Amino acid sequence: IIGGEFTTIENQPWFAAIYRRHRGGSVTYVCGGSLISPCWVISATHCFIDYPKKEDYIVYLGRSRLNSNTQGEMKFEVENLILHKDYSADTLAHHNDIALLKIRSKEGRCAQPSRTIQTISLPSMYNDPQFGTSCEITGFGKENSTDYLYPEQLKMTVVKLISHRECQQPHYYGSEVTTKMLCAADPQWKTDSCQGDSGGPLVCSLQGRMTLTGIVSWGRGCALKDKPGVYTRVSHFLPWIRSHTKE
Repeated sequence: IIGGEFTTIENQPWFAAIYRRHRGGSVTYVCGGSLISPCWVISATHCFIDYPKKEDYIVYLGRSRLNSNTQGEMKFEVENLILHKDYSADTLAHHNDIALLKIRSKEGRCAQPSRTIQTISLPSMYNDPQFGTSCEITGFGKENSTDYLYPEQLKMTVVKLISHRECQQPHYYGSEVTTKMLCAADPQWKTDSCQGDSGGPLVCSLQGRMTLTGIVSWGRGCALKDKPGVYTRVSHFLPWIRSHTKE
């Protein structure tokens, strides 16, 4: 997250921290994710497409810090890694960038709700906030494009939803952005998500209720003028989510 303010996992109880195991013992941060139910973590396919290997992943819930423990955090293994079969990556755009991680503790349990671990509501069929609505994004992504390391503390910022018409303008993204995607940036281009934030949540208050409206997917640079962050439009993938989460 470029700019924005440092936060805790009490303010973003649905945020999951996904890490990948390595040969030797080194664990590195992969992507963010969201807890949509106690045995499911949504996230983006581009995060795992190169290493489809569920045993290599570790998911943390209730964790505020990158490389250190948080009282009340819970560690989970990945029981099932579901990637979207129609996923593809173009010059900049990532299509059908959505994934599901069935989680389970070493005891075989799923997440246990607490003040630091809570689920986020999914949207209704084709029901998104009006364009111009303020929404929040959270993540352990880069603070600056020139950084090679990620911040140690979780961050968050507020961005505004941008219409498909504006985002489809030539100076923006043109025809690269589709209706299955959502743009969203700061009117001053000062804050935005960045590398490392992928898979994280784009949360919008929809009728008094926190809803998971988008998933951090792609963008040209970070906080660049006329180059909004692009998110996977969650409301357009409800049938896919429901079918893979049943049994």
